[PDB]
Amino acid sequence: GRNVAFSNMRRYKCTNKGPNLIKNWFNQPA
Amino acid sequence: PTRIRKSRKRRGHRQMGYGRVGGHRKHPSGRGKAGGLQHKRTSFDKYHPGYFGKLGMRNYHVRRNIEYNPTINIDKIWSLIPEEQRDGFLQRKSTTEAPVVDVTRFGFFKVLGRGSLPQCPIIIKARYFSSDAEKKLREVGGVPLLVP
Amino acid sequence: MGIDLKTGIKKRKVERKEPKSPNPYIRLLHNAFKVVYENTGEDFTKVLTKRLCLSKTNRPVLSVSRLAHLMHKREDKIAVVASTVTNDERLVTIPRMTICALKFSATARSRIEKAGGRCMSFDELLAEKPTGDNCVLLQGRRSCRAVCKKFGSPGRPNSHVKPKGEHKGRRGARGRHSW
Amino acid sequence: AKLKNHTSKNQNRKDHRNGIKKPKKSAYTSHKGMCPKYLRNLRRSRANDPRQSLRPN
Amino acid sequence: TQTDIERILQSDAVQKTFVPKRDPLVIERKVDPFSSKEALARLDPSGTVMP
RNA sequence: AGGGCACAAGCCCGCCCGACCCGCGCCCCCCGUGCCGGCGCGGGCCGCGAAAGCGGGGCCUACCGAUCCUUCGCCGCCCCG
RNA sequence: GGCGCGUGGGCCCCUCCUGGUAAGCAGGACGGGCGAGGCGGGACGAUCCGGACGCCGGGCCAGGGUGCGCCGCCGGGGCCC
RNA sequence: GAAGGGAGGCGCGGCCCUUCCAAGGCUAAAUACGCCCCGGGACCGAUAGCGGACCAAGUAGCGCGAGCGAACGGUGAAAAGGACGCCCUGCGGCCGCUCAAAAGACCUGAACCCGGCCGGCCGCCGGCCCGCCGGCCCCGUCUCGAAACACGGACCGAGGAGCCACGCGCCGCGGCGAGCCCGAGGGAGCCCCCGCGGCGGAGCGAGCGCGAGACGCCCCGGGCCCGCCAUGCCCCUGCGGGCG
Ligand SMILES: [K+]
Ligand SMILES: [K+]
Ligand SMILES: [Mg+2]
Ligand SMILES: [Mg+2]
Ligand SMILES: [Mg+2]
Ligand SMILES: [Mg+2]
Ligand SMILES: [Mg+2]
Ligand SMILES: [Mg+2]
Ligand SMILES: [Mg+2]
Ligand SMILES: [Mg+2]
Ligand SMILES: [Mg+2]
Ligand SMILES: [Mg+2]
Ligand SMILES: [Mg+2]
Ligand SMILES: [Mg+2]
Ligand SMILES: [Mg+2]
Ligand SMILES: [Mg+2]
Ligand SMILES: [Mg+2]
Ligand SMILES: [Mg+2]
Ligand SMILES: [Mg+2]
Ligand SMILES: [Mg+2]
Ligand SMILES: [Mg+2]
Ligand SMILES: [Mg+2]
Ligand SMILES: [Mg+2]
Ligand code: NA
Ligand code: NA
Ligand code: NA
Ligand code: NA
Ligand code: NA
Ligand code: NA
Ligand code: NA
Ligand code: NA
Repeated sequence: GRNVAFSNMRRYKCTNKGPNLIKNWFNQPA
Repeated sequence: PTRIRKSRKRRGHRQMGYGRVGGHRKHPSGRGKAGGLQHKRTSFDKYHPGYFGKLGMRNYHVRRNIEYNPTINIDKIWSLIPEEQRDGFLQRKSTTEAPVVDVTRFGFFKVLGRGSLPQCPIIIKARYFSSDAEKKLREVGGVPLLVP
Repeated sequence: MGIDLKTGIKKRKVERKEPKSPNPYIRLLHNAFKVVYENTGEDFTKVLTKRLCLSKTNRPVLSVSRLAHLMHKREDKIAVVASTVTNDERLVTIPRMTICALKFSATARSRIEKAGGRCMSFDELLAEKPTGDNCVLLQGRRSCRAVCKKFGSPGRPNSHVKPKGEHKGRRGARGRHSW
Repeated sequence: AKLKNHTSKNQNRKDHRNGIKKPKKSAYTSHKGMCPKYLRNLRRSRANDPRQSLRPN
Repeated sequence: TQTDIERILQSDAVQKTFVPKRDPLVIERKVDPFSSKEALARLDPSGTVMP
């Protein structure tokens, strides 16, 4: 019997097409 | 690290721990939480009571800093006084130079009554008290006050 | 070959025998107390080595107030704890006592140093009282974890535990006939 | 396409695999369904007994 | 550290508590007593067993 | 359909409405979950009887239904300057 | 006590049953086996008779057999297409 | 279809309070980002990496058209890229030359398949003075059950399939501990210094709200206490307080 708390995370949107909804932080020191 | 994972120890075995009769397929029971009242009714009834339906009244916009209400128990009061002043006040059980504590300055609104107090007079200022908190305070020689 | 060994016999059990921690201090202490027990057979040392092998989830912390309350009829004995000793600000005054622990908080250590008490390490306990003469072995409450209180099946009639997430409905949550 | 309806062929062997578990030793002394007047009297008699009362002082 | 531990363990204060353990069991291979008279004498000193 | 019942559980007569209100537990099916059905109790108010007593329907084993929505009833709480 | 996987098409033997003229047919029951059990025997067989397995040397022998293929036999009593 | 008007996360009517002035207009900074240029990398290394490392790639080629779209890297330090001689009707061959080496259109040069010479006679396991004796159905797969007249598999090489992000549960380990915490960011120091929320610390209740100590090495169980529901008695400031 699995006893877990249910997740409250939304499904991703626009992953292979559309606006770019991913922000990276590789430019933080710069 | 991938060196120490259980999946790397299944190379050479054909089905990777998922069985022969069943196998590893895509979504053999559905996606997400579907089926809660149908084929997953037993699971939902065993572990998640009160999951379906409505209950109580609704507020269209909660005012978050109006409902805020921190509390302090009467047994945590003396820890707000530093140690040197602590021993000084405890030594002289003075009635004319009693310590005065304003819990609102420390971030509390109401005083509750769990625990006990040292036997020594004290003045405590708050916005609200519990019934027992006042009773215990007056039995040790202190008095409660209301502060703006 | 050719023998029956599964008729009145049960499967073997697994128990810890080594500390499992990378900290070298704990390995040294465990080995020393194991040697002492090997050469004397005393029960205090046996329980001490077993305790030193326990995992962190099985070694709850102990407060100074609880220690004071537990030494009411035995103020001259030495309290021995295989865990860390923390402070209790709710207690304005503490008595004088001798305590041997794995670790002390800075505040607990300072409070004990004042009042004339003594904070002892397991190294000094081994040096002075290897067999635990005039010593009391104490532990915290093992069922105090928040994880421990959610074991079981919330939806069954005879359980007394709460569900894990947040639930907003009413079906099965308002008595025996809410279903 | 018909499949089997029922079998109890292997069930007794599975039951005995880890022995037949006995009930807990606290299930024998529960107050689960005892007569309330008896239970109330037992509570008051204990509390008034100086040798077994847990009231402070 | 490690060096400071055997110094403690080799002191007299810790040594006073040591108590010797009894002598261990004696174990030998099984041989036929009737093969030789010495082996038989090990089991029946009187030597009254015909073989 | 199978059990049960004789100064009765059958038939006749007299008075009645326990075919009530509040709150718990157990049995059957069973994962020892739900539903139908039953039983044992603590309080309130009642019926019959001289009284002890019995009575939460038709002697026992069948005769029935979640979430959301609507409608009705007692006592209260909210509409957030 | 905690966490978790696979499984949820089964079949055969012994004894006991139901439907069917019957079936290497269909459906049930206590125990065992194959599945997932090597090895010897039953000429030949997943299940029968013995025996349940690390790699070797020596001894004893279960079940089944002892004209020749092909390891291993004689003696006695009775019958005999 | 108008004169004072708008708003205060439940509608309608009335009375207040708190706040602002629509139906006209302009404005830097802190923010985002391909082509192109510069720098770097625990990245790929010619079936990989971009479709495209090759003096000619969106090329050759295919389709009425919209479109589709490859393959092909490497002599050597230096071209020193093969003297002379002898056979040959010519085609070519031999011998040798350059070079450390032919490395001779080229680094190394495996497997499958094949030609010559030289030795043998049918596969695997075991014993042996070596061809005799004994044993051995074709693997992978679904299946109660496969040597199957169940499916896939001519052969060889190279490639070829549980990784990563976020969320939830539990377990182990480290640091600190009634507390804990490299947030964004700022100091010209990838690793140094400073740095809020948050979570924990008190629960229950639809809600107005009210609000915990009494025992205990640990565990289990009893006993009490808080909130929700219902009741009895007493009383102040009263559908409020206290006690049960
Ligand atoms: K098949
Ligand atoms: K076919
Ligand atoms: Mg394979
Ligand atoms: Mg499956
Ligand atoms: Mg498969
Ligand atoms: Mg089935
Ligand atoms: Mg009668
Ligand atoms: Mg009654
Ligand atoms: Mg299946
Ligand atoms: Mg069949
Ligand atoms: Mg199978
Ligand atoms: Mg088996
Ligand atoms: Mg022979
Ligand atoms: Mg409003
Ligand atoms: Mg701008
Ligand atoms: Mg390429
Ligand atoms: Mg050979
Ligand atoms: Mg052969
Ligand atoms: Mg397959
Ligand atoms: Mg299939
Ligand atoms: Mg088939
Ligand atoms: Mg096969
Ligand atoms: Mg490969
Ligand atoms: Na029923
Ligand atoms: Na066999
Ligand atoms: Na290559
Ligand atoms: Na080279
Ligand atoms: Na076969
Ligand atoms: Na097929
Ligand atoms: Na084929
Ligand atoms: Na307890």
